[PDB]
Amino acid sequence: GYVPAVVIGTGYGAAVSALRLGEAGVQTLMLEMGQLWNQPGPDGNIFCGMLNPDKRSSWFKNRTEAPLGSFLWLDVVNRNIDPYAGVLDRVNYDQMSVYVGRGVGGGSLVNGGMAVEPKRSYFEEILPRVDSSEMYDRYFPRANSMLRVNHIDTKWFEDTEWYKFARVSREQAGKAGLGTVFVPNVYDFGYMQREAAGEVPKSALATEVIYGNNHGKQSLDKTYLAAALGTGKVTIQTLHQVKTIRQTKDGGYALTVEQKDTDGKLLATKEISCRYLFLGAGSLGSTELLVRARDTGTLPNLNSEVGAGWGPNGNIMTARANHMWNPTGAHQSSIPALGIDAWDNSDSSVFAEIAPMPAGLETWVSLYLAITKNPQRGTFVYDAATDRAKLNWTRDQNAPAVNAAKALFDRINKANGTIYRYDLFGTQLKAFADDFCYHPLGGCVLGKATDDYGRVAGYKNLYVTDGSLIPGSVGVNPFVTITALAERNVERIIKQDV
Ligand SMILES: Cc1cc2c(cc1C)N(S(=O)(=O)O)[C@@H]1C(=O)NC(=O)N=C1N2C[C@H](O)[C@H](O)[C@H](O)COP(=O)(O)OP(=O)(O)OC[C@H]1O[C@@H](n2cnc3c(N)ncnc32)[C@H](O)[C@@H]1O
Repeated sequence: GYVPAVVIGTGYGAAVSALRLGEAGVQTLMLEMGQLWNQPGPDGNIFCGMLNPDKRSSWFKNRTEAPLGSFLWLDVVNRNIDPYAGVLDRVNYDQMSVYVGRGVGGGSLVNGGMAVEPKRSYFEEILPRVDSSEMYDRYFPRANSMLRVNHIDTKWFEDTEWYKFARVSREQAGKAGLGTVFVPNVYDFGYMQREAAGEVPKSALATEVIYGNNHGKQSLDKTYLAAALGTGKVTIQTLHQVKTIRQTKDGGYALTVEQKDTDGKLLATKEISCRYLFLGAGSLGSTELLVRARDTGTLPNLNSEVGAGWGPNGNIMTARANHMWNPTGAHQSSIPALGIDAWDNSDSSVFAEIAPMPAGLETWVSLYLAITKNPQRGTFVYDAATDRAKLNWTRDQNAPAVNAAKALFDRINKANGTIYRYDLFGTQLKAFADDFCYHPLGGCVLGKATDDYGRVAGYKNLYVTDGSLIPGSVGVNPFVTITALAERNVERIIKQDV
């Protein structure tokens, strides 16, 4: 039936939009293809950890996988599983694999919690049509507050065994003349201190993050979505996937929506219509809906920029072998706390986080997630045969990202007399993982496929709210930018359109 506003998805763009719609008195239905994660599983916990993966770890896969970088230690805990509506989806394209969350809260369920504002000078470079003053003076602070961003206690950080891995990379980087920065987070650092003291159930300190955190992490279900539900004007239907979007004759929108069970069985297909339609299905999901609608003729006035301008936020993973006198520890918090900021807006830029590893014994490995400035972009192209948007990205398109990461870490190796690991990402000698993405950005770029507030070009009352708006790169972990941009956009849309 009819609802005034529909929001597709329940990640960052969706959650901001639904809160503000509800507060404005607009009855809003959110449609989420994954589960509401609130039922204890066979171990009494909602989520599996990285040492005990099961069907809850994976969106419709028949075997668990090791976290990237840890196959050598964690393949031993992999098991065959039933295909199930689990929390983490590795989406495989021809030469790129994109990780995304599936559930009420989207990627906030599975992410590292790192809550970082981009450098203003870079924001100005990537989005020159947007007023940076309101973003930095109003919308970024609003987002940080609503998200419950907090900061690690520096004395605790210095002293705790759980961050030895971070201190080791800080020392090594320092010998190359590179400093580090603390990374704010939505994981409660006070709670984390009490975990280490044995006072509360462990999560970050029990090898949990990418399949969810049973404690500590303030995912969107606790923050924006709880507040949205609190307005009395927002409902969320789960295991409901939107498949098609059309314009009705009077200028509203109608959706076909499949309801499934957790085994993936089709229970029903529903029609849902609305006056205002907000896409928050992610870089992958929003872009797929729109390229499908254009190229199957249901939204024929979508422009040629729909699908274009995708990038992986320059994501590259690499690792260094430490000297035997610099062990990283058997006990590593699953939430990063430190990064190396070598980002100057040039093509050599790197913002690297010092990533923990879950093995739980000493390996001497330092792991890094590098964020780089690589101008290469991919395009999502609709395949009518399989009814899927295919990403056309090739691995050689990540060569500039690898080059920038390698230049930075070569400096660190030279200053320390260390070498890379070459064996963490498969049997072939490979020091730089260059075909994964945690931070997909673009496909429906702000000001290209949409106006400067995410209004889809060619259509009225049709909006995109999420990572698909961002032009391929933000130079830092992206969710704070997605949240702040969504605050700006929905506020303007409500004022002028609703
Ligand atoms: C997978 C992953 C991601 C991250 C990280 C680790 C890992 C392991 N870590 S780090 O450590 O790597 O850095 C990050 C971190 O600490 N900090 C950060 O800023 N971002 C991190 N990301 C990235 C962010 O999580 C990401 O940028 C945001 O979540 C993107 O937000 P948004 O663009 O709003 O989308 P979403 O993916 O959260 O949510 C989309 C939702 O829509 C659902 N959905 C999709 N299509 C739908 C459809 N057709 N019908 C109905 N529902 C439909 C999805 O199921 C989902 O819930």
